[PDB]
Amino acid sequence: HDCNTTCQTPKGAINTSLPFQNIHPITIGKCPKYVKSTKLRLATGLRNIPSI
Amino acid sequence: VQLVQSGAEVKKPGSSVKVSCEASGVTFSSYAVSWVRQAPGQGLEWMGGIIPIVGTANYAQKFQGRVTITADGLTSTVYMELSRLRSEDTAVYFCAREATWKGSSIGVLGIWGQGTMVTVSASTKGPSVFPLAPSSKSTSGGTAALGCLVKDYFPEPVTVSWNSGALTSGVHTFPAVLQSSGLYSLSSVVTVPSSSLGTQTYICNVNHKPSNTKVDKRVEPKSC
Amino acid sequence: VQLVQSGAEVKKPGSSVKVSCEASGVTFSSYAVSWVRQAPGQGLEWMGGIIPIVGTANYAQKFQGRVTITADGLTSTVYMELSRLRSEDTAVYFCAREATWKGSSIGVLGIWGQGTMVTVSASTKGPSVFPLAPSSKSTSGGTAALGCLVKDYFPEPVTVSWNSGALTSGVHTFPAVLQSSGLYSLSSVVTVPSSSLGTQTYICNVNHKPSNTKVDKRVEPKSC
Amino acid sequence: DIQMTQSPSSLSASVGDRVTITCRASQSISDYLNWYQQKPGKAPSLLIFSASTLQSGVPSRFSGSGSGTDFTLTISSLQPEDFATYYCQQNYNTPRTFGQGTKVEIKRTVAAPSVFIFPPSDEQLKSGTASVVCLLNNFYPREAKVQWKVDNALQSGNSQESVTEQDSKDSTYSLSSTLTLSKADYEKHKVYACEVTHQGLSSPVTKSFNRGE
Amino acid sequence: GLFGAIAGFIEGGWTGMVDGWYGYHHQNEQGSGYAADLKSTQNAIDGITNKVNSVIEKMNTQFTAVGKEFNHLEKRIENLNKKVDDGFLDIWTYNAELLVLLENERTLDYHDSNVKNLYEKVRSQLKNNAKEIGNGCFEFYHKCDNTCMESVKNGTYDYPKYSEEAKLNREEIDS
Amino acid sequence: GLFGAIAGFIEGGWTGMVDGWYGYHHQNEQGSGYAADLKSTQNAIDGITNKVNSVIEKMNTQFTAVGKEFNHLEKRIENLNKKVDDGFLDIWTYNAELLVLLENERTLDYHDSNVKNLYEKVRSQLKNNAKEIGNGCFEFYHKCDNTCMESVKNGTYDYPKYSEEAKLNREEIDS
Amino acid sequence: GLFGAIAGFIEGGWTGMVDGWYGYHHQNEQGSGYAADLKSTQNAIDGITNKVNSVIEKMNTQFTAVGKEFNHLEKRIENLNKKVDDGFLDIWTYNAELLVLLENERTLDYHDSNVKNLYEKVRSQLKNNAKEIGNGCFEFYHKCDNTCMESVKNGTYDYPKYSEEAKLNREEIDS
Amino acid sequence: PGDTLCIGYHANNSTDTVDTVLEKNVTVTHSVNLLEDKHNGKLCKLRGVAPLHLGKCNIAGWILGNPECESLSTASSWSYIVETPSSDNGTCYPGDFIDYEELREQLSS
Ligand SMILES: *[C@@H]1O[C@H](CO)[C@@H](O[C@@H]2O[C@H](CO)[C@@H](O[C@@H]3O[C@H](CO)[C@@H](O)[C@H](O)[C@@H]3O)[C@H](O)[C@H]2NC(C)=O)[C@H](O)[C@H]1NC(C)=O
Ligand SMILES: *[C@@H]1O[C@H](CO)[C@@H](O[C@@H]2O[C@H](CO)[C@@H](O[C@@H]3O[C@H](CO)[C@@H](O)[C@H](O)[C@@H]3O)[C@H](O)[C@H]2NC(C)=O)[C@H](O)[C@H]1NC(C)=O
Ligand SMILES: *[C@@H]1O[C@H](CO)[C@@H](O[C@@H]2O[C@H](CO)[C@@H](O[C@@H]3O[C@H](CO)[C@@H](O)[C@H](O)[C@@H]3O)[C@H](O)[C@H]2NC(C)=O)[C@H](O)[C@H]1NC(C)=O
Ligand SMILES: *[C@@H]1O[C@H](CO)[C@@H](O[C@@H]2O[C@H](CO)[C@@H](O)[C@H](O)[C@H]2NC(C)=O)[C@H](O)[C@H]1NC(C)=O
Ligand SMILES: *[C@@H]1O[C@H](CO)[C@@H](O[C@@H]2O[C@H](CO)[C@@H](O)[C@H](O)[C@H]2NC(C)=O)[C@H](O)[C@H]1NC(C)=O
Ligand SMILES: *[C@@H]1O[C@H](CO)[C@@H](O[C@@H]2O[C@H](CO)[C@@H](O)[C@H](O)[C@H]2NC(C)=O)[C@H](O)[C@H]1NC(C)=O
Repeated sequence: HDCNTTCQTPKGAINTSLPFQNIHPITIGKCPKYVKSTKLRLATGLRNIPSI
Repeated sequence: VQLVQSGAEVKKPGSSVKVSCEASGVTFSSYAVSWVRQAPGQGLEWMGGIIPIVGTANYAQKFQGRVTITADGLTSTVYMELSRLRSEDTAVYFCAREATWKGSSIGVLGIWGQGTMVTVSASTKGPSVFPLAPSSKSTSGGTAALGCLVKDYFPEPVTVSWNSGALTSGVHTFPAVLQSSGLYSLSSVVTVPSSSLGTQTYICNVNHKPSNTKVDKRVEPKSC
Repeated sequence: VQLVQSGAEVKKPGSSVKVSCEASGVTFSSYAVSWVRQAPGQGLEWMGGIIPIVGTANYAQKFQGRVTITADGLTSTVYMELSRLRSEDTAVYFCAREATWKGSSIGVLGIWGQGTMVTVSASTKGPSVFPLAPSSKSTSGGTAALGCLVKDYFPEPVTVSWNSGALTSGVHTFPAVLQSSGLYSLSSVVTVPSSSLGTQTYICNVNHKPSNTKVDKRVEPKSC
Repeated sequence: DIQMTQSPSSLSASVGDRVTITCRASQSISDYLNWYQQKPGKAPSLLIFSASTLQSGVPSRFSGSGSGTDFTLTISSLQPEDFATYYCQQNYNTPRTFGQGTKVEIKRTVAAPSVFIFPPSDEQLKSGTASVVCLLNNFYPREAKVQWKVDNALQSGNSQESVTEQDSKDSTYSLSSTLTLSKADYEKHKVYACEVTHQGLSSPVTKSFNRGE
Repeated sequence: GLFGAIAGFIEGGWTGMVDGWYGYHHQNEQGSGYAADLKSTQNAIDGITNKVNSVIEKMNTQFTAVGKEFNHLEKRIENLNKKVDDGFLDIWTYNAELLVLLENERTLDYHDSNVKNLYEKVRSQLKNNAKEIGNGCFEFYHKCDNTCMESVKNGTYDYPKYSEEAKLNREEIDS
Repeated sequence: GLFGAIAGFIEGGWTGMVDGWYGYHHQNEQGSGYAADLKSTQNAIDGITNKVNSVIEKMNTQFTAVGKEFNHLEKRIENLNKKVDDGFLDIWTYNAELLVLLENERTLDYHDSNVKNLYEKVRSQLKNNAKEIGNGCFEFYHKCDNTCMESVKNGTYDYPKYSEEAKLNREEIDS
Repeated sequence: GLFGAIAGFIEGGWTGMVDGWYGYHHQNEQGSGYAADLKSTQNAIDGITNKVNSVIEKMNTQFTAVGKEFNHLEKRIENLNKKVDDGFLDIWTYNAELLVLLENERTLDYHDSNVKNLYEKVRSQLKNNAKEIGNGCFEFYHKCDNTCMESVKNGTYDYPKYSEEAKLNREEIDS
Repeated sequence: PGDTLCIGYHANNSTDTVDTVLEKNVTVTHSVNLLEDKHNGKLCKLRGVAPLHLGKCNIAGWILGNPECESLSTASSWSYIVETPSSDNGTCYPGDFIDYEELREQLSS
């Protein structure tokens, strides 16, 4: 298609806004590390305990 | 680290402007970044800031609902977008990473960008340059003063040079004023020796890019 | 995750039986796993559980010294072994991982296996299928009821079908009973229209695998 | 909201003397205060944070002090590089607020202003307006009073002023006052005078011209 | 958790406290309301930003190497290439998952510690002049106006100033 | 250790307490004995199982690649293969040893925290009605029957109910 | 920090205390001075040595493999070699930096815990016989000579021995 | 009763969940994702320059000039080479391409 991006993969094009990606091991360009994980979320706040 | 901002921009009132601010050799960062504007001749004014670890952006009340400070995921680039510009929005806009040698420092702007000049204007009026003749009344102490008067121009800036840049000693370019009519006017004056009114001719090279007006006015020593 | 248990087994009294329970796509896990049996028609009964991080197994008192719940190292497969079986041990046995969406949850069985039927028997007595003739006294509202009587069989199950599976509407297979003599007996009855006693012949296909007794008894409308 | 008020708004000092700039907040802000320096045309740079801690890369002569409401940026010895407006900012709450700014300037000997008056140009009188320029050139200190007198009558609400920054070598100011009126009102009066009062002047010095000359 | 305050002796959070991570709720004659503690919140925001930076700043984007192609007589080096690709992937996948899990546990404990430290600072100040009523709340034996409340939230609270008052009310219910 | 309770102000363990990790020993007119604290023990067992799971669940068994064979003219790729095998082995060997050491330290601290938090819950309840006699033990100033003991092990203990009693015995030895 | 003592309720360090990491400063009729606490300092030195050992002992020096050379028809295996070298370097560089950062945070918290545990041991002993005056300092309600001071630094301090004295002085200012 | 001062912490409408080592699916007030899992499903042009799509040809057919690769003659610049899995044209005349794989790696740069 007529789209730009900075990281290309065989199955599409992905954004490089995050340090990890799980879409495809094969990439060309400045790309994040490929991992097999389905979730990588760093906590920054507290445990959320609203009115109980 | 070095913050690099987008270039200067010109926008008409009522539009929207977006400014970028990128860091060097970082790719991914979570430092909070603040934006500060500076109107010509005034002090600093805090517009807002973004704290990536909490995913929110705080803004000054006078800009709330009109400015958005965004960042692309965890990338170091931070964007400031201002909507519905006016003439009072013409200023230099700075981005600043809120870090020190101690690490992230949420309230202090350790490293600043180069600034981004944004001028809002919907009318380009060309100036009129009028001579200031070095009369004998304008001669004192063996030196005679003379200059040119820049009038009827909007917007800034206008650059005045003497002898096509040859005369730089004694050249005094007074800062522009805002008259009641809503335009700008400044006077550029130089001091020259009295025994040069006949030999050396003096001109003032005045430029006004927005109106595309280039004028060169000669001073008239001659007589009365 | 899915817990998959070993197949159904038949054992004679006084022997020992071992049941496996494996998880999917895990290889190594430390989740505690409990085993729960269910006698036919009764409620759930907790037998025991193993807590790999402490390397011990807790058991209900009624099974202590007779059941061992083991796991091979840190593998997800958990084995339950019961010794000295009796007829009262005939039940469906379930394994359950003690985990929820919150992680390991030591006391609640979040994910269950498919169950493992274990039948303990040392005698296979063949049933006798006796007709239930649709008399006029068994005719009411334009429909006549008729069936067959399964008698003298041990152990379960016996499957009764009508018209070699053709007749399924109105077929009522009553659950087996335990008589004072120690055997089982059930009655399978169907309701048929009154204007079919002469045209359509009705049979009951009764199966008893343990004794290898297959019998087909015809009902006799005829007369008195 | 917290308001920060610097004082003085501008000061003059020599090279090597101690410089003392103050900064006051509306409410107590503990030591959550920072200091900045901004050279002309250049982005501001951080000097002090936490009201005492010194940012890496700026010299030891800059020092911070104060806790509570009043704060002090102390320059033990003044050097030519340290010539820029200095701002104080609080980071105690949001929105963050700066001070109005304090400019630091080279101190020099008193200089009398050279007063030059300029009649409006002939090309100007063909348009319908009238501008008369009074030049105050190479004077110190900055404080000056310019009064426009037409036919020996004081003029009010018809003039504006423009001051030039302290020149790098002579360290003097330059002021230009422009008296703007219409051509119709220009031809009803004859005497046009500009009165200049300064420290170096024992008496106000007036330069005057007539309409025909 | 590890410090017993969050989801511990302070059972739940304050949805009505929107301007900070930790802080106080007050109630006196002048008024009531939630107020964020600036010092603890400000420092914690710096710490978490440093923690996130220390994980992602060194994870700079790189140029992925070319996917190699091998012929039928190159199976050994093809398998070696496959071993190399699989070896790196397993290490990064396992480490990144494990590191985030360990970091997240410390982040929650870090918030727990800051609440507990904040509670101790108030408790260390008030001493006999207030009664510990559980759930992280203090009931004063004396009247504490708005000015008095900020002194507790400052490390300045004057125990002798209210001691004579608080002593009488304390022994009144004590008798 | 990191929280000062285990091998700290509670010097040793209870061999006679076989049904739990943490808990209490009581003594009154009705009787005595050790009793496990269910809530702390139950949660801790879940946590350690999660901790062990988070280390081993992603360590799935894999098929080891074929040991390559090289000829006399293939020393460079033979050494590259050796470099690859040695490189992976060093990383896994070093990381696994280091990770277990770090995890084990946190496991002991986790148990230490849970004991300290359990001790604080009891101390926060009893207040003046009991005397802290060290080694994690409380001596009541009032009679505490079996019913009273469970209230302390529940978070329900009624301070005013025994306050009038305990106050008199406290001031009796205080005078 | 994580335990609130160092740079917390004990604001600063003691430059004049040169013979240990943690300890006490005393002042009485006999004299004054700083004295190191042997038990806490001795154990902490062992722990940090173990911590440094557990990081570096397994980092034995090794023989670096030969830098390979490839011709113009060997770009694929040249790139594979480059991928192998870059892959190992990134992992060790990222892990070593991250590990030191995480370890350093625990080292500071470890020192913080030891100070807090040391402070609690003294506080648990003195009880009503001394007044907590902040900054980790205790003011006695009785005279505590040099012999008495070491008993506090030992876990032996006899509360009843000075109780009758300290009780009178306490209630004297209390009245 | 008396005036009260409490100590507490923040809560919000966040359904964000993170996993820890001792607990799973913990709801937190704030979090940052690190994993990208979305693609546009299209082959785009990296850094402005469009890719070189070989059509029904493999690299051999393109570099040799197979008549089915006719449109591939204005090749001047590309970010990367796209080959389809079903590309079967290549060397129409039967034979062996010598060092074909090293040529492909050579052309990757
Ligand atoms: C993908 O990004 C490229 C690169 O920016 C886009 O090409 C650019 O498109 C813009 C708008 O159509 C144009 O930019 C102009 O470039 C000339 C010099 O090339 C410059 O003198 C102008 O001032 C202006 O910047 C131009 O077509 C082209 N520019 C460049 C430098 O490549 C392309 O359009 C993007 N495609 C998509 C689908 O977003
Ligand atoms: C969950 O809570 C968040 C807050 O953290 C909600 O986002 C908030 O949405 C409200 C409107 O729904 C925003 O209020 C607006 O505030 C501005 C000034 O800030 C004011 O000018 C507007 O008139 C309006 O009152 C609020 O700013 C915004 N806050 C943030 C941090 O985004 C969100 O809507 C909630 N989600 C739900 C209820 O599903
Ligand atoms: C470019 O590629 C196309 C396919 O994408 C080629 O078409 C294929 O051409 C061959 C040569 O004739 C066909 O092989 C023959 O097929 C017939 C019928 O199946 C069979 O009887 C013969 O024994 C022989 O196998 C093939 O079927 C045909 N289609 C395909 C493969 O789908 C085309 O020739 C190529 N052009 C070149 C290389 O210049
Ligand atoms: C830790 O401190 C060092 C030294 O003060 C910082 O490194 C300096 O960084 C500044 C720019 O930020 C340079 O001008 C200096 O030349 C650097 N000095 C040295 C010795 O490297 C370092 O940036 C600080 N760390 C952080 C995370 O800010
Ligand atoms: C954390 O919660 C998620 C979502 O509730 C769990 O993922 C679900 O798992 C169940 C089966 O256990 C599936 O039926 C759902 O479709 C899943 N949903 C999603 C969004 O993935 C996850 O299993 C929980 N984590 C743990 C460790 O139990
Ligand atoms: C890459 O990022 C862009 C934005 O930087 C994504 O496009 C946005 O996606 C949002 C999703 O909420 C939509 O509203 C719009 O389609 C886009 N908005 C804006 C402002 O750009 C794009 O989907 C991302 N591509 C990925 C992840 O593959």
